[PDB]
Amino acid sequence: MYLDSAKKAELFEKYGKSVKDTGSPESQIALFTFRIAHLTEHLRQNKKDFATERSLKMLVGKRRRMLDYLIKVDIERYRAIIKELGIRR
Amino acid sequence: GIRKLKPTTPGQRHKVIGAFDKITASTPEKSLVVGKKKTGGRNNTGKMTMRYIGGGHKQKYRFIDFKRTKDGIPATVKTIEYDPNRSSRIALLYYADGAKAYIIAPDGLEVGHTVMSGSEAAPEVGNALPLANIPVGTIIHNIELRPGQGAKMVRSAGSFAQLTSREGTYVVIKMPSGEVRRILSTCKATIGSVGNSDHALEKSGKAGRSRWLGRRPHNRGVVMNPVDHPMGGGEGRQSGGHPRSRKGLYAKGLKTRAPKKHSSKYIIERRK
RNA sequence: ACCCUUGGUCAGGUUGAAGGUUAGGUAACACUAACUGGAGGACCGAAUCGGUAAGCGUUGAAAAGCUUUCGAAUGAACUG
RNA sequence: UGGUGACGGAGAAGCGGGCUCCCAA
RNA sequence: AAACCAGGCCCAGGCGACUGUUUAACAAAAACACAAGGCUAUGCAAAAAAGCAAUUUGAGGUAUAUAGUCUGACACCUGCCCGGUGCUGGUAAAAGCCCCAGUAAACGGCGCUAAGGUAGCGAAAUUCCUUGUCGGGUAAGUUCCGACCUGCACGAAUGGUGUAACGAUCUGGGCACUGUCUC
RNA sequence: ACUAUAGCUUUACAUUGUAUUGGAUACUAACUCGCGGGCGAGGACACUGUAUGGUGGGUAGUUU
RNA sequence: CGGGCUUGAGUUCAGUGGCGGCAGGCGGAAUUCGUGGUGUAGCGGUGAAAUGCAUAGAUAUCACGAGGAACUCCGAUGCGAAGGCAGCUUGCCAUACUGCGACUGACACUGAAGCACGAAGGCGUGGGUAUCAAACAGGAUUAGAUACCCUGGUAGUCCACGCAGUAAACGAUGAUUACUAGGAGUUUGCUCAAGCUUCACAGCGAAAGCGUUAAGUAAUCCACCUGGGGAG
RNA sequence: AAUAGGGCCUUGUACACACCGCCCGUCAAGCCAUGGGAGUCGGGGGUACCUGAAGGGCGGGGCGCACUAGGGUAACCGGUGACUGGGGCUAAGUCGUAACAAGGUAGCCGUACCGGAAGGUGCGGCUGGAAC
Ligand SMILES: [K+]
Ligand SMILES: [K+]
Ligand SMILES: [K+]
Ligand SMILES: [K+]
Ligand SMILES: [K+]
Ligand SMILES: [K+]
Ligand SMILES: [K+]
Ligand SMILES: [K+]
Ligand SMILES: [K+]
Ligand SMILES: [K+]
Ligand SMILES: [Mg+2]
Ligand SMILES: [Mg+2]
Ligand SMILES: [Mg+2]
Ligand SMILES: [Mg+2]
Ligand SMILES: [Mg+2]
Ligand SMILES: [Mg+2]
Ligand SMILES: [Mg+2]
Ligand SMILES: [Mg+2]
Ligand SMILES: [Mg+2]
Ligand SMILES: [Mg+2]
Ligand SMILES: [Mg+2]
Ligand SMILES: [Mg+2]
Ligand SMILES: [Mg+2]
Ligand SMILES: [Mg+2]
Ligand code: NA
Ligand code: NA
Repeated sequence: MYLDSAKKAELFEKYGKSVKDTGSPESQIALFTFRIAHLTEHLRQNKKDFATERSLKMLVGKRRRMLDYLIKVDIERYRAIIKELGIRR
Repeated sequence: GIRKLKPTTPGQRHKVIGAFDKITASTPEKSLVVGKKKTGGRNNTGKMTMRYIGGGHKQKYRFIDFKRTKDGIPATVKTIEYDPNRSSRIALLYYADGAKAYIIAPDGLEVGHTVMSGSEAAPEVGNALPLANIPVGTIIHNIELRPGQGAKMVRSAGSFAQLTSREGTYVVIKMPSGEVRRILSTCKATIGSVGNSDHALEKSGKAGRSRWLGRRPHNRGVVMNPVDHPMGGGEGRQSGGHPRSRKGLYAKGLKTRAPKKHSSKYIIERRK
């Protein structure tokens, strides 16, 4: 991905309390979703980047684990974040 | 790209046709088409000199610009088009002066591109340059043999040649057949290979498609009588002896190039 | 007999390819479901083209036919 | 000097034709 | 189903993939074609085909193209031989010929030669002897099906062996049904 | 099978000329081809005529 | 079940990497073929020979033209989940290690089914085809040689896409966490911490041996074994 | 007169009456168990259809439900069959020598091709190998 410091700071500012919220849910989720989208667009052109494919699968698992933690915590934040980003497919 | 037909019919089980993915227009330019009259392989005396020709779909002729004379005037690619007369696709060019033309569409040519001809033209795809201006090692098609006569050499779908070295007033070109030969530096060629390289993958599937394409069935010589063919005759199946034509021309190794032709001085290596 | 140019014809019924849409499913493809769609030297069968089998005819109605049966019938079709 | 003339096949739809699709263009 | 109209069905083989074509007037087929595969020629006034020629076809096509020839969908495959015959090479006022080299999806061969038949089939559209022998079906089977292998005289692109679907093809057995027959 | 022969092919002469260290090279002017309505590419080769040697069931007349 | 905490886990930032993956370009040596100079009695091979190439002109040697494959020295070390990864350069990715006085708050471990990757050889379609080389052919040795040696030689070896899912795929040693002695080297980050390999306390073991990278002490989950053939 | 094999070490071993060792495979012989096949003969249950007792139900009859009986297709469980292929054990008759030592071409794993037979060769991997 581009993964610029500006892009990361903007993502954190949009998702979570203040820019400094770098390591919270609903922001790790957004970062993982952005990276997953960029990795899908990269794998569309590079069909033999199996290491990148494996890393994408690991990122998907990480996002699933964070979503499960949100499940254990409540359901309103779960519904809000999936409605915002677009998850279930 | 090609499309395979599902085996709902015995005449469709083995059919593979093109996908027509690069074609952008369905009807031809009216000012560049004329009705075409078919020969049944018959010459001006009315006697058939070439066999297995006749019938097929009615066709119109597209005037293809094989000379590329308008040097320095840029042209834009309008449409990619089907041509019933040749294996490759054609491309409609609009010039800045209002002239319209057809060229053989190279691989990787899209609608909206700009092409040029002449010594000033850049060595990009679709441009037509004299061979003295084409950097050594590039892929070319539509190669002239004499300056100003028009493209004759590399024209079929997918085919290409390579300019491998230049020696004075001549250049060395490797041909699709594997021949290596000298061509004058004043002759023109178009950069790139011919498009529609998937033409060779198509399978007709049935006899009717050959009938549509305008071919008539071919009879083997061994199943004729001796009065019709040297290989004919016998009771039961017989091998026919050494294979040869109706006039007895040997068909398994006899060379037929004239062995005094002046063009042999311009051939470096032979493969035909 | 074959070819060239220019015209015309093919009742009715059946089957249900590509494709499309909407569901689920995917990281995206993939991949299942329903409806739609109407392809094919596809099927049954008149006109029509052809001529399988049997019977009749053999100074015949006819110098090659008739009756019944049978093949093809959107195509490598038939026809002016 | 430029346009019309000018053109395929199959199928929806309108006693009491546009149109859709297809390739063989 | 009310008349007229209006599929007989099943089991098992040979051949050819299939739809098509053919001996007008005794042969519709297993013959021809076919989609597809191989080899060979051809660099463009192409090779090739008609024509005395001019000229035309090829084709206004350019090696993913054209022409000659054999095989003939598809699946698994396609063995050994260049000795012989073809083919490619290195006299009038030099070609050839010899010799040597290559070529078998060239013709052809596969019993002391050049090499001695690989896989797969086999009493076969090929087996004379012959109604070969064993089994199955019948009360009884010179035909049919399955095996056996002294294959008179199979054999791998004049292709070998299979193969779903298809056939007014050839061939064997059942059910239905009946003046084919007892008559 | 015998004898011819169309076609293909070899060389000599003609078309057909000029220079240099003869048989090679080179030249352009005969001759051939392309473009435009002279220029480019070849070139004494190629093509064609006469003669000559090969090949020639493609074709013909015959014999057996 | 309802709250807290930061030590585990993760996110951010900075520094340090790297034969990690994919893709596009660039290279010299050697070697193969074709065409031409010089030149002529052999070359090649072996334990010894022969089959083979060569006076209708070899080996060698000087050039021009057309190509394919592999990356000497560095080079033993490093990276990757494993299989594996080595000419030069660029682009796009992934990932690791160390730390912060930045964040969130147990979000963790393992994992039957499933999914993905997975050496070589092999299969299908299209390219290409220099070397080597199964099968095949010839020459030798042997009683024989269906081999070992020599000369040829087709698939394959190379590229793209798709199948296939195997290995002494081995450290013959599953993953995670915590703890427990010393010597000899080595790489990176700076005397310290990661990693990399051999002698070696306690302990373990049938022994060979392992020994902070355990085969020691303990806890969690998964996989597997129950005499040898028959028989994967 | 003329003329200049045996011990001591280190190693590997599938041998131990000890290399004159031990073992591998093929073909021919004899017993036993289990495979595959044109076909042929049975048994138990099942879905449909056609008939259908007694006893009750509804409407002296009529119509229901199912115990059977009948045909046919489908399963499963079983026998037999022209012919055709593994394995075990006992004999060991024949043919070679593949492995155990660097076993006389180091061995083994995967894979492909090819051979009377153990096997040979090509490509990659391992040391459960020498020797350098
Ligand atoms: K034919
Ligand atoms: K003849
Ligand atoms: K009529
Ligand atoms: K028969
Ligand atoms: K055949
Ligand atoms: K053969
Ligand atoms: K130790
Ligand atoms: K041995
Ligand atoms: K050995
Ligand atoms: K390994
Ligand atoms: Mg005939
Ligand atoms: Mg015959
Ligand atoms: Mg039809
Ligand atoms: Mg009719
Ligand atoms: Mg019909
Ligand atoms: Mg037929
Ligand atoms: Mg027919
Ligand atoms: Mg007739
Ligand atoms: Mg008839
Ligand atoms: Mg044939
Ligand atoms: Mg009979
Ligand atoms: Mg004659
Ligand atoms: Mg006479
Ligand atoms: Mg014996
Ligand atoms: Na013969
Ligand atoms: Na009947």
